[PDB]
Amino acid sequence: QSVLTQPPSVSGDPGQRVTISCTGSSSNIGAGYYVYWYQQFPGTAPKLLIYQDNKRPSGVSDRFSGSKSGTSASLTITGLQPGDEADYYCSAWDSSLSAVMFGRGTRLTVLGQPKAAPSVTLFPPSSEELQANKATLVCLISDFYPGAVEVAWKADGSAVNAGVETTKPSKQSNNKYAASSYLSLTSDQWKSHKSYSCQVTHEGSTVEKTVAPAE
Amino acid sequence: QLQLQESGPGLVKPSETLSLTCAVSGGSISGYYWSWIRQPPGKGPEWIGFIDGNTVGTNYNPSLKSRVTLSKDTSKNQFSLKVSSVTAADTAVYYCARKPLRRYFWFDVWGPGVLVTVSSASTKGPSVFPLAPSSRSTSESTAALGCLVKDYFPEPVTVSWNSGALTSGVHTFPAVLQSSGLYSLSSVVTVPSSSLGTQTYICNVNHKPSNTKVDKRVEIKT
Amino acid sequence: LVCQYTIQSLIHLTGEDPGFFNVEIPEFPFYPTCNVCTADVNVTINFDVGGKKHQLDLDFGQLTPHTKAVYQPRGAFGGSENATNLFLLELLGAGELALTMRSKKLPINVTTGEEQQVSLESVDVYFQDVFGTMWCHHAEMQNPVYLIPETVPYIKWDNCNSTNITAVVRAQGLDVTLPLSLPTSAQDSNFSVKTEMLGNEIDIECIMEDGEISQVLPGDNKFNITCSGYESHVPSGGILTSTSLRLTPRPVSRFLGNNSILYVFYSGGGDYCIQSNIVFSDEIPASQDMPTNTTDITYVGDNATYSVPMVTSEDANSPNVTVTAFWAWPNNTETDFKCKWTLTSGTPSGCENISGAFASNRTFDITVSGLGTAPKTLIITRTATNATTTTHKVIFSKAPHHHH
Ligand SMILES: *[C@@H]1O[C@H](CO)[C@@H](O)[C@H](O)[C@H]1NC(C)=O
Ligand SMILES: *[C@@H]1O[C@H](CO)[C@@H](O)[C@H](O)[C@H]1NC(C)=O
Ligand SMILES: *[C@@H]1O[C@H](CO)[C@@H](O)[C@H](O)[C@H]1NC(C)=O
Ligand SMILES: *[C@@H]1O[C@H](CO)[C@@H](O)[C@H](O)[C@H]1NC(C)=O
Ligand SMILES: *[C@@H]1O[C@H](CO)[C@@H](O)[C@H](O)[C@H]1NC(C)=O
Ligand SMILES: *[C@@H]1O[C@H](CO)[C@@H](O)[C@H](O)[C@H]1NC(C)=O
Ligand SMILES: *[C@@H]1O[C@H](CO)[C@@H](O)[C@H](O)[C@H]1NC(C)=O
Ligand SMILES: *[C@@H]1O[C@H](CO)[C@@H](O)[C@H](O)[C@H]1NC(C)=O
Ligand SMILES: [Zn+2]
Repeated sequence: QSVLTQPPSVSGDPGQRVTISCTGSSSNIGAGYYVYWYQQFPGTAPKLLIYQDNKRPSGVSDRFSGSKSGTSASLTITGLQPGDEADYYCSAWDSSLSAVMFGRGTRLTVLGQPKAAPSVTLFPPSSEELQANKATLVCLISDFYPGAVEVAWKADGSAVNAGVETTKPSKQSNNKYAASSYLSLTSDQWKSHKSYSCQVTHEGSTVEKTVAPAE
Repeated sequence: QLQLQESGPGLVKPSETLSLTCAVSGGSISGYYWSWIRQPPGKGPEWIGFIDGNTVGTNYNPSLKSRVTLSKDTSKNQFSLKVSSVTAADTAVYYCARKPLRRYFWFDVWGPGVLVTVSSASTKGPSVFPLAPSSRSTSESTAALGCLVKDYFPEPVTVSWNSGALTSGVHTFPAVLQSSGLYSLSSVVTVPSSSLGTQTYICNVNHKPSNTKVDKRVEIKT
Repeated sequence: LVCQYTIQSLIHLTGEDPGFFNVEIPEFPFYPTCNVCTADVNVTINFDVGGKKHQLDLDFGQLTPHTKAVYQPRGAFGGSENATNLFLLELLGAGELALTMRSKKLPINVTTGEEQQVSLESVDVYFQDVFGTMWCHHAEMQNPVYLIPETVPYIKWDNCNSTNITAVVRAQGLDVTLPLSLPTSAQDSNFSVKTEMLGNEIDIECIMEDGEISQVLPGDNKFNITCSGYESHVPSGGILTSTSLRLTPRPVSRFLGNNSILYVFYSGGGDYCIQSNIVFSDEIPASQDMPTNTTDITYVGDNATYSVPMVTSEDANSPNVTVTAFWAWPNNTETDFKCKWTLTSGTPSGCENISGAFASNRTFDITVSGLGTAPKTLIITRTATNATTTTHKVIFSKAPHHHH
């Protein structure tokens, strides 16, 4: 899997312009073969952004443009908007490999977007799961612009480190991130303790939600 | 409005033969060229090869020429793919895409893509459970109900709510990779409590690799 | 203009550009039975860069048809990063030559760098022979090209069937014969074939003018083929015979390079493809000498006389008329090519024991008196403005007596 050299990520102020560089060799891009750019939002097929070095498909915005001079290409985004946060891949054919090459990829991040506190919802184990002698608590965190969150689980105010499974943050459609946490126990563990809590720490501040088997 | 739809198994054992099919609607196979691109999670796309829409002509990535075969059916308006001796390096999302021009190599229209996982582990149907709101107790103004999809090994899982009717307030979260090697997912939709006791709420979970498809009713426990 | 006789031609592109541009010049005189005749050939290609003129001047030097058939320009003055390597002057035989330019690459030296765009307007070919007459050909492009600089990827259809048989192409004309691997019976017919020649950054596509025959004849059923590119005057076609398929695509160009592949796609959902390697022969397919008619004039006395009629019936009462004559198999270029006449020109200086004058109706009468006892051949060439050039092989043979 030979790759074209791309920066892993680039940052940019809103409304400004940023540059993404795709670097190849004399075999692929230095030979004059065409360069192609694809935009990929998470969980979706890549979308053809720039074709034929600098041409623009019907629909792509004029803020996108391309360049190829030298042994490296470049994609330019002007009037940077929050919705442009995505994965950008370059593509070029290699004569020494007889195949189409793709780049490492670049993550576009918009600087200075407004922050957002996380919304936390904690669910007790369902009755159905309880009758199967199992109990899992579901902590769901959403709508927090700073991606990183710390999740802690408490049982009667005691830190539990058993059966804790939490996701990494994932971009939503609002550019805010989402995550979820799970605590897996048995029916006895659920009934033994008086209450269980989910603690979500975000930008210094923390939010706590609790449930009790008595309810 | 030409659209491409990939189909095929989501789990394949090592050394077996992966096989997919791409269905093209709104357009014709003839007059264009058709290619397959795969993308493992966390990495970039990798080109496999393309097939002429009017001839038998095939071109393959030399790194995969030994194990990959491309075929087309002009009738049924579809073209297929086959990969032999699949390994853990072959697990990826597989995209079928149109190559409009033969001289140049770009792909304007892609399909949504289908994930195929290669592992000796077993697929596992999920246990779906209703997430009922303790918030429904205490009469808070808006309530959150959801469905818990737990303990499935192959990644691809799809959840909807009342099918097409409910599309507002529904947030489906990415799944977890539990240390056991099985995956757990949740999907919650926030709803006003005024219409909670009158409108019926059911989630539709689809796990194609394990053939399960369950519609679970969510209600308030008392 | 330095030219004393020019004729023009129109060149239009059929299909998409295959990656090279081809133009054929048939009328330049290649004198027969002359192993020592040479020619000075320059080429000027006229472009438009931004609606502003730009000329590229190329010299191929001296042509030696008896020894060399493929030529590259010695120098380029319009200029390019490398203009000489993108041009080829090839002799096709029978006095015909073809000039080839690689499109998809810039041969022009001056670029703002804002005008990657460039269009070919016309081509001027200059041809000076042993007699010193300047022949010219003007090739106007029916539609301006607007060529785009690119590097097309070279792909290989690595699923076709390799054939031991090899396709040879001579004087730009490919010829190959393949057997038939077709399951359907001849009566079924509905047989279609498509050919593709790939290699060295240029692709050629050929197809049926009339589409599938749909009728197979045990006897050969012929079919015309059109190939993407500037089509040659030589008709290009093929034939499938019930039992084999033979193909002759005409625009095949040396710029494909060695080891290039010819792919043959055929059908009649069952489809098939046969690939075959192509090689460019370096030998001329036939004599480069222009076609010459032979006439027998008998003389019972040392004086002898031949009449050169008006040339090819065209341009009667022409402004320019040129008649040339020389002896068969000359050995010295500095003395054997002095016998040249024009309407204004008088008796040539170095012409020995040959005399000529333009009688009314331009019947040029040549008195070849001076020879005896030896059957000798005089090569007479006559031309006029907008009048194709003819060359006569006149054999003078002694006759014993008058009135036979
Ligand atoms: C006629 O001959 C002269 C040279 O003597 C040449 O310049 C001219 O182009 C020729 N064509 C005409 C005008 O007939
Ligand atoms: C070709 O160009 C060279 C250089 O200008 C010149 O010396 C030569 O006489 C030209 N020959 C022709 C064919 O006009
Ligand atoms: C390019 O050639 C022209 C003459 O055809 C000359 O006037 C000009 O200075 C040259 N420029 C370059 C690129 O050297
Ligand atoms: C092929 O072209 C010739 C003219 O060159 C034409 O007379 C003939 O009808 C065409 N068709 C075939 C297949 O012979
Ligand atoms: C020749 O090529 C065609 C198309 O690739 C294929 O169907 C056929 O099997 C090959 N030769 C034979 C065995 O007929
Ligand atoms: C010259 O010979 C060719 C041979 O094909 C013939 O077609 C042509 O009519 C002849 N012309 C003269 C000048 O006799
Ligand atoms: C005029 O044509 C006749 C017939 O070809 C020819 O014999 C004669 O020599 C020509 N010129 C004249 C008027 O002498
Ligand atoms: C010769 O043909 C060309 C065609 O463009 C024309 O311009 C020219 O005037 C003609 N000259 C004669 C002598 O008929
Ligand atoms: Zn007699």
